Amino acid sequence: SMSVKKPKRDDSKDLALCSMILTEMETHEDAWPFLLPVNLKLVPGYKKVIKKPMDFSTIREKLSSGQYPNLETFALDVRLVFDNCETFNEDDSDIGRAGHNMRKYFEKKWTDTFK
Ligand SMILES: CC(=O)N1CCN(c2ccc(O)cc2)CC1
Repeated sequence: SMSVKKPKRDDSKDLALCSMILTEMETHEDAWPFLLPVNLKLVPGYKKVIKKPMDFSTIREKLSSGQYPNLETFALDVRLVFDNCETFNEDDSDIGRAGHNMRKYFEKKWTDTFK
């Protein structure tokens, strides 16, 4: 509260560390469904069903231009990629399995880097 500060966690390297994690996810062999925005004109259902599309290239642009206020907003967008993937794809499909694999991959890098 006013004039009562909790001790300050060091956040000076967050930007660099999120960029590294993003690079590792970009180069994972199962990243291909998530590298670019889904083509809303060519994929039936997607525009109407998925209220907030997100993909790795859009995350990269936002990180490179100061559009994440902090750590957690970056993590919310990464998770959104995988939450959208589960909404639109069967668990037993290549894309569905790619999604589950990439989420598991991210969450371990996230824990090891920050927790
Ligand atoms: C990431 C994701 O959920 N998808 C769903 C469907 N997909 C697709 C693309 C082209 C096409 O002709 C038919 C399906 C794009 C990726």
